[PDB]
Amino acid sequence: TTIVSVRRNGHVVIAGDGQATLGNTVMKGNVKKVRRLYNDKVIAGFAGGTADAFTLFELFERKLEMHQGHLVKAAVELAKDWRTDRMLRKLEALLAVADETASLIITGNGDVVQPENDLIAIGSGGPYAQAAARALLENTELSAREIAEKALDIAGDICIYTNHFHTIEELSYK
Amino acid sequence: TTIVSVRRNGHVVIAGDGQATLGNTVMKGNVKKVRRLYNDKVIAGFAGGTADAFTLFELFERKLEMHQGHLVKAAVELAKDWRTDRMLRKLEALLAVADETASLIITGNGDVVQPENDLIAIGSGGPYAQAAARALLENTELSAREIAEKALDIAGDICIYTNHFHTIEELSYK
Amino acid sequence: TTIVSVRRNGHVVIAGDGQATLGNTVMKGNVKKVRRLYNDKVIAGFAGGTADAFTLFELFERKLEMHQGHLVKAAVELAKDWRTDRMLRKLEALLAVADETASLIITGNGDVVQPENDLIAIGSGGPYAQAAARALLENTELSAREIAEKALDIAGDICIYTNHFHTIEELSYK
Amino acid sequence: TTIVSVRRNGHVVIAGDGQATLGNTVMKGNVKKVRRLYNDKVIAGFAGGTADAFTLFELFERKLEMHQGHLVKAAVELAKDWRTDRMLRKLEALLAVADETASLIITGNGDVVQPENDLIAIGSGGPYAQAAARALLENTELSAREIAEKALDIAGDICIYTNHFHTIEELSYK
Amino acid sequence: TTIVSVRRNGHVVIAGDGQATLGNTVMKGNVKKVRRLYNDKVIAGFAGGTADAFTLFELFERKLEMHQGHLVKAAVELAKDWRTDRMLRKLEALLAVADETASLIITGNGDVVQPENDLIAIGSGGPYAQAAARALLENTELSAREIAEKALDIAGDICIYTNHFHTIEELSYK
Amino acid sequence: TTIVSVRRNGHVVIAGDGQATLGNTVMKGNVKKVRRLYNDKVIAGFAGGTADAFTLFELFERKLEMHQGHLVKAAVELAKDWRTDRMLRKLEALLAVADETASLIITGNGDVVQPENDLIAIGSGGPYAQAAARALLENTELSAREIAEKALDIAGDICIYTNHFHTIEELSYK
Amino acid sequence: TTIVSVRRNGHVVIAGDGQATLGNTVMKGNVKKVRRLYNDKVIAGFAGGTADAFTLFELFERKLEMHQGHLVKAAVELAKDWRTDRMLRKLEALLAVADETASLIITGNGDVVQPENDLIAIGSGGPYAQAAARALLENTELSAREIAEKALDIAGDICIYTNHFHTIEELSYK
Amino acid sequence: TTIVSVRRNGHVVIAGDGQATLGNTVMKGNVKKVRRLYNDKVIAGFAGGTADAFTLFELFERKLEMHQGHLVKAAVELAKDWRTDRMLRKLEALLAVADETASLIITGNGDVVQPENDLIAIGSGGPYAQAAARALLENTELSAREIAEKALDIAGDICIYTNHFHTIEELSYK
Amino acid sequence: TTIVSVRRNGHVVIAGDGQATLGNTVMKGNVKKVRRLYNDKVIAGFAGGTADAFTLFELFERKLEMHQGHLVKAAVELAKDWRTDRMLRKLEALLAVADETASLIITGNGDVVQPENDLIAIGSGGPYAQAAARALLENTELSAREIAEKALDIAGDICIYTNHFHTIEELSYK
Amino acid sequence: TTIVSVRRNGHVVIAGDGQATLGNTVMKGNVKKVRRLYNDKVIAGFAGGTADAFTLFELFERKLEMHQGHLVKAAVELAKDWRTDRMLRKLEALLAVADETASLIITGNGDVVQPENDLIAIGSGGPYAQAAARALLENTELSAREIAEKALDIAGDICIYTNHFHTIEELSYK
Amino acid sequence: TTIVSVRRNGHVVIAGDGQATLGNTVMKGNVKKVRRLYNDKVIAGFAGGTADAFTLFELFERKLEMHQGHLVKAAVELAKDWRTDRMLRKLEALLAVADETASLIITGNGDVVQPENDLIAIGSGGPYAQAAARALLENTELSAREIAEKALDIAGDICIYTNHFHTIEELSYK
Repeated sequence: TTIVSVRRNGHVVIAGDGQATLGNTVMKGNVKKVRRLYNDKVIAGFAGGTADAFTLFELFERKLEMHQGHLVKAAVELAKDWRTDRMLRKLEALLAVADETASLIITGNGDVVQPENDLIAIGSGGPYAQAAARALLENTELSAREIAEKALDIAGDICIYTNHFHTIEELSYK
Repeated sequence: TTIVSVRRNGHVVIAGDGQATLGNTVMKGNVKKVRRLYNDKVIAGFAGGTADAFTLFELFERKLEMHQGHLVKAAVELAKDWRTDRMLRKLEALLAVADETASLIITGNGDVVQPENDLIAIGSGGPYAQAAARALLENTELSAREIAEKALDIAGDICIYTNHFHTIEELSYK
Repeated sequence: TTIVSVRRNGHVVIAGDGQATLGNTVMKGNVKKVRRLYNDKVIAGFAGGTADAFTLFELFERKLEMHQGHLVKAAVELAKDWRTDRMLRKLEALLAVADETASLIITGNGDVVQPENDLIAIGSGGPYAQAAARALLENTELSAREIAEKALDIAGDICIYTNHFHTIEELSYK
Repeated sequence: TTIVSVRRNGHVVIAGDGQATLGNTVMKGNVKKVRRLYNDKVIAGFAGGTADAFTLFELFERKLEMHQGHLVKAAVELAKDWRTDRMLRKLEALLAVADETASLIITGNGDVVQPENDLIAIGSGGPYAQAAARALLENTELSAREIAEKALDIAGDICIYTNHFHTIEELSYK
Repeated sequence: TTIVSVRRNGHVVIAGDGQATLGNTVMKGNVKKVRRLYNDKVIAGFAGGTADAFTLFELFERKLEMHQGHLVKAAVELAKDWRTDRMLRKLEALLAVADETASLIITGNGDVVQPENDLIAIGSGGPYAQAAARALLENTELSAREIAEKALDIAGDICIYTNHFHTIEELSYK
Repeated sequence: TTIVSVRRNGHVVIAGDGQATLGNTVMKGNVKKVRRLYNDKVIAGFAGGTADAFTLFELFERKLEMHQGHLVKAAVELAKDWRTDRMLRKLEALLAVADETASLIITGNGDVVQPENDLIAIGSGGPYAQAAARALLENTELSAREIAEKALDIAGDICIYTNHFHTIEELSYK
Repeated sequence: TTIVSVRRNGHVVIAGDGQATLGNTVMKGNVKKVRRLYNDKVIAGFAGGTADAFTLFELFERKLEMHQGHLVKAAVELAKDWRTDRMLRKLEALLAVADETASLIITGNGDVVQPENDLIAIGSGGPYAQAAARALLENTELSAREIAEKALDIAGDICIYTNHFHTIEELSYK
Repeated sequence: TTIVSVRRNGHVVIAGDGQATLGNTVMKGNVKKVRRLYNDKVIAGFAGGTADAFTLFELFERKLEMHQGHLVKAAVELAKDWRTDRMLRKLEALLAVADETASLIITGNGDVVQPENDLIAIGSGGPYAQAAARALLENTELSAREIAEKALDIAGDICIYTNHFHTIEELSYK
Repeated sequence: TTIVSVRRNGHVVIAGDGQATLGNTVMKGNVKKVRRLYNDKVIAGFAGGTADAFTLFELFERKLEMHQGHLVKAAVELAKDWRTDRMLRKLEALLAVADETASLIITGNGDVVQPENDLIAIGSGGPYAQAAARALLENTELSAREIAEKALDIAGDICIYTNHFHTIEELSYK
Repeated sequence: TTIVSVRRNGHVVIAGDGQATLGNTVMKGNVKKVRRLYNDKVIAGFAGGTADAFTLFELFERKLEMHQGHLVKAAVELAKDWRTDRMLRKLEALLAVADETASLIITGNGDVVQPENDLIAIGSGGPYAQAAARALLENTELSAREIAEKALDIAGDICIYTNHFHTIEELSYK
Repeated sequence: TTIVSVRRNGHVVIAGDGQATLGNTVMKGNVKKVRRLYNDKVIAGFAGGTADAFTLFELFERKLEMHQGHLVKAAVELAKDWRTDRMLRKLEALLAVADETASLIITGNGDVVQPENDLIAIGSGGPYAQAAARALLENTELSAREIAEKALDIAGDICIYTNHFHTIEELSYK
């Protein structure tokens, strides 16, 4: 799978592919890996259980309501329980989340990571996306969305675990 | 073992083989891997331990009266307990479950997948069935049962762990 | 990779995909895996080194020159050296070969194999192709070419090591 | 795969199944695992690679004329070359060979075994066949062929690597 | 070890050998592996701890008293706790149990399995017994007891972990 | 290590890094991984042992005069000797070689690959370079050298086994 | 370590060696592996950790006053706690225990074994002692102590983990 | 298997069992493991291939023809080639040989070994036989033959790879 | 990662790199691995998970107000909870902590080490930093910061898991 | 072991320790690892067999006799045979060699390597020496000899496989 | 096994034990591990296979006349042939050889070590002997033989693979 988040000219996005793999074969080819949150104010993507999602994203939503839209904090409070709560622990995944404020990754380890330029690329195709994204972001005037897209394709082209079904979620602000 | 589920015009099925393997020998040939649940309004097939399935399915019923029979919603709860709970957490199984609204997989990884056309193929012979089920569903006017059956047999021919004993539960909602 | 060969109504074919994989990434996406031999009378497909090919196919040609078009024999004489000659031994591959006479697989083990219905499906995507080919061949009037094609796609859809680039070599005779 | 050889009243047989397994999938179902050698005066069955068996049986014939058809004496030599020689030493196979004088196994370890009553059962399903073959040969007046066949099927039901396709070469010397 | 249960002409039995092995040597050669239960109305055999037995068989006895001789049910209720009760869980074994009603196996997994013809053959020698039992049961008029016996010998003859000390428990009803 | 080759407008390059890793430590940082061969008409880069590459490139030159500088044809032969020959067969290396006619990989598996646009990226950082190289070559008017260099650096940032020391051999045929 | 127990005419013994091994070196040579329990009416030997044995034996006593000294019955309870209980479950040891009614092994697998003639031989040198103990007990009028001792020494000669330091506890009930 | 050789009162013997094992099942139960050589003057036993035997024993005979009955030397000269001659090397076995002069073991390693008291016990059952042989030899007036026998039985009782079929070769001289 | 701590004349520092590695790729380059604790009177660096460190450091503060800021004494308590407590026990990290009284390591093994001269070097690049830090501290009048920095860079050059991004916290007590 | 070579102010050196290790213990503590060659003009150090040395150093000498003092070339010509000659191949070691011209490493791989600043540090203690050598070389006016020495000590202090016995070979020229 | 060599006042020895271990059992106790070579002017001991040692010592003698009995020079050659030659290269052994000029180890790695005071201790019990041998040679006026013997016994007490059977060859040159 491949999750790519970019941010340029008052525009932030998260894009993902839809391949779920089991062994050496494709189980499903259109898995929605990028949803929306906090009253369609906060976008996100992720790699993992379709249920682990529906549990981590709900909690995260409430964590914001307990920290007035302050993405970071709620994000900080999220990864917190995620490594503390006996049950919540078994949950495995990689949340990529971004609002107008900023964007970041969250690992079961409880880490809240802010990548070099809000550039995010998690998943087995992550680095190929990163490379292509970085390339575009430094040598062209393309848009945050055009980046993730093109970068995602590049990935799905290299990654045997990434396909060409996309699910993009933008966000404008300036 | 191979569990196959096809769905065509108010007709959804679930077919399974009946082999139980121990090491390299066949322990049982007529294992019933498909059954009805929730006042017959729900069909289900399972890969793995019988008693484990009995456990998981029973609880599934429980969750259905809890959510007025809403498959998914009632099913996601099960995708929960299964990984969160101490005991269930131990159970090893793959669930295929369908009703008139949709078909879907349920795994102990808190994952609830609903493949491309409600087409489901799980178990070691899973892909082979999917392969055949796909070809048929797209080049013939054959029905769900006809496909499920024909597909299951193809699986049984390829898969060393799937035999030709069948059990099919159908659901007509037309 | 996935090589599929079919034979129906005085028509035989060999179709292959074009993905070459290294680890978890695609090295090349358009590898020609199906050629032609013996003055464009004999068709073949293969899984392996581009050189192993241009060596095992050249030889095979000469073996036919030593056995008047008689496929099988040159094929037998081929797998013969392929398991004896000190050097030729290190060569690794899976040749699928078919003439108007018949079709068959050759392994470095020296085996000459004629599958059930001149139906061939080698490579990691082999069985998924077989499953879909078999389905079609038994439930529809489609053509040998149409089979291999459709079958190949089905494969590339399931197999993480098989793509959708094709290379088909037909043959007519009646 | 299972190779079985029963011997009763001037009637000696060798029955094998026809499954060839690759990983967990059936590659071929009609593999011929039994054949005649030395002007039909000798019958044989084999576990393993066909081309390897062909090679070994060829040499075995060689040794027979080389010893006036004396099974054992000609068979021990083969046990010799097999372990010693560079190439042959590589061949992976198990041999079951019979004539009117006796039945016997031949392995790459330069071992030439002749079981309790010329009762031979080699291959993954070997024992199960032996079990049934024993029971029959000691509680029924059934014939060699009848036992071999019945035993082989029992094997095919137990052994996940043995199917129900048969090839039986018989020999009458009565 | 080898446990064999058969059922013919209003007669059901369970027979076992007495070898306990530790590594590559015999610890004991006369282990009683087939006892009686529920006021000598229910017979059984088993593979495992001499204590695990004395705990599982006692419980099972009470489970019958809580389900009026209804073998199956008590059996169902048994395998239940066996995979639920924290303590009872560590118990490893394979109970074979049979009454006039029917016969079945119980695994730590909680499964209650009824084999094809009440034919039961658990333990490392299981399949060899099965093969010989099946053979006899289909080609001779021998008795349920004569079967298990002969079948058990066949096993102990093939199985390096099975000897020739028997412990048979019959049961008549018609 | 990363070797990258881009090709644009009569300009073809090959850029490599210069890190040599031993275990988890950097042994050398200025390894020259690219060089010229065949009267400067041919440029090459290599992953692996320097002495091995020197040996292989030497022979490659040999094959070139032996085939009037026809890359491929002279390159396939090398693919030959490499897998066959006793000594060469031992050499561990990956070759990237280009001239004005085409770019192509050369592996010890007697494989001669020529990627989608003569775009080559081998070595542990290979894909990442490919990713960025792809993105650039499709969204900017940058040159081969500009891409190769920029791609190589991206690789050097991602790949823990690739540094930022470069060596670039260019070729202009325009 | 080797614990041996022979029993002849109102004379039952238990002899053990005294080596404690760590890796390939001898840590202690005079380990006391045999001792008296329950007002001297009971002798015992143990393979494994001293403190673990002290723990297990103490509890064993406890169980004896609980069941009026009935060895077996009181011993089976111990075969219980040992595998059911959290703490004990961790203890690693093999118990040899005898009184005037019988001798018997006790393992953490809820197993209580009473070998052929009350002859017990446990520990890495166990078999060798059994072998010798058997020969002597069946071809000489020697006594328990004489056998146990002579057997233990034979063990000490064969077994690299058994030395010649002894500790014997005898019980005369004649 | 188990080979036991003893020597007492101008009598030397070699006794062996007849079990050949493959995995966890018995292939044959009456293998002759003790022969006779040098015009029935020299006795021997062995563990290994029936061919390795009929090659290492034939040679040994000729080595004696080259060293006037002098056992030891031919034995030395034997183990000599057995570790040098390119071919003879692959041979695997354990020859036990004894004449009126002395007795000794020979290993493919080329070693010639004379055990403590001409007492030999090779094979997986070796030590158990040694333990019992030693016991008898030191505490009873039994005969060399009686020893090997009784010892062999003791072995077959402990060793899962040793049965109770014997083959003894005595020798008288005084 | 490399954490280095040098201490010279009322000047104690702690420098860390900023690379976070996943597999063989760099996930983040500016990780802050050093920070202040306990009203800035205490500096600290950490190898491992950020959130884990946040957890451990916070508790460390807790322990300081508990022991009036006595580093060691307050630190030993932490060396406790860390291995005794259920949750903390799971945290994976290496702590480097200094104040004006002393520097010291803290590991989850209930270990509190204070190296030779308060010189600390932990993390995969640890030794290399120690090596350089040692040389400098003993052949130059350079300061703590100067050494820490220069040492860290040397580490960053040798260690494949350490980059050149720094974060230094100094403490002047002179 | 640890070999360190440095070059400063018309002075070059090679210094080594003297520990030879086998498992976890020291075999010898004063191994001479630095010699002299080519009529005491060329210095060298090495890691490996005392014989491999007295063979690779003798040869190297002759290679210089075949290339008028020209270090590099004889060095190239050396690593040449060292990777070709059937025998010489099995030789294992790491020669460090340096003349007034230059210094460099030679590996059985046939590589000739000239490190950054004629700075060499091979052996398990290699990097620690490099780190300390580099530090000194860049922050002090110390001499080549003084460097190698101090560096070597630093190594032996960190490296469990390096001691404090030295063997230095200097060289003056200007 | 332990081989020890002490040297004092024109008296040099070599003492070995006599245990041969197979798995965890003692195969022989009186193995002669020390002997004389070269007209008794040379004494040697060896760890490993007797036949291998015999072979190596034979060649060693060969080299001695070939070098006028110069230990080292004749010994290095042996270190040569040993690693280079096809057959010898297979031999698994460790050599301890002494004469009046010096003592020294000889390994298959073409290594010829001569410990600190001609003190040699090889074999699994090697170090322990070295330890005691060192202590004695530095706090007592005891002789070579006295130390060797006393050291060997200490080894025999510690090392599970060393017994107390000795063989000592001494040499007086005073």
